[PDB]
Amino acid sequence: KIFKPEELRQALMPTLEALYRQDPESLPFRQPVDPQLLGIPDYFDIVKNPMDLSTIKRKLDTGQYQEPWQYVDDVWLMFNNAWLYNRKTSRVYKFCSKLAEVFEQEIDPVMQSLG
Ligand SMILES: COc1ccc(CCc2nc3cc(-c4c(C)noc4C)ccn3c2NC2CCCCC2)cc1Cl
Repeated sequence: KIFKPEELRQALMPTLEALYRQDPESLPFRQPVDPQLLGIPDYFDIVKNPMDLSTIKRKLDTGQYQEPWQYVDDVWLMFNNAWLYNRKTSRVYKFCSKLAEVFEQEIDPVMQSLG
């Protein structure tokens, strides 16, 4: 099944917007983790493939997804990176858990509509 870039954008960008709408939970995710700025040199030792909302948005805007499960994969890579690196008591970790609940609800009917 072929998917057009604008078809993927029209279907999937509302689910990304739903994540941006989460406040405070989306705030640490709207831009890439910056280890130099945050003083965490070990970050890229642990997270070999960073992902964040702005990079997913750019990938959707520049047609880098050929199928919707590639978009889902990048959202879940965001989540898994954050659960992996951050302590379970931290804001980032608990915010990640909230985004995953939101995303699960938003993406389900959209994947049905795509087929
Ligand atoms: C309201 O929320 C917060 C407010 C302040 C803080 C401390 C500063 C801070 N700590 C992180 C951690 C990650 C991260 C992720 C994600 N995965 O691993 C790591 C590591 C990313 C950004 N951080 C930032 N910068 C801020 C976030 C908020 C908007 C502007 C930039 C924490 C949070 Cl929660």
